[PDB]
Amino acid sequence: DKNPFKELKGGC
Repeated sequence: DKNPFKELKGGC
C-alpha cells in the first residue's frame, strides 16, 4: 500500500 510497499524496499 504505502508502508507495506516500503516493506519490499526494506527487505531488498
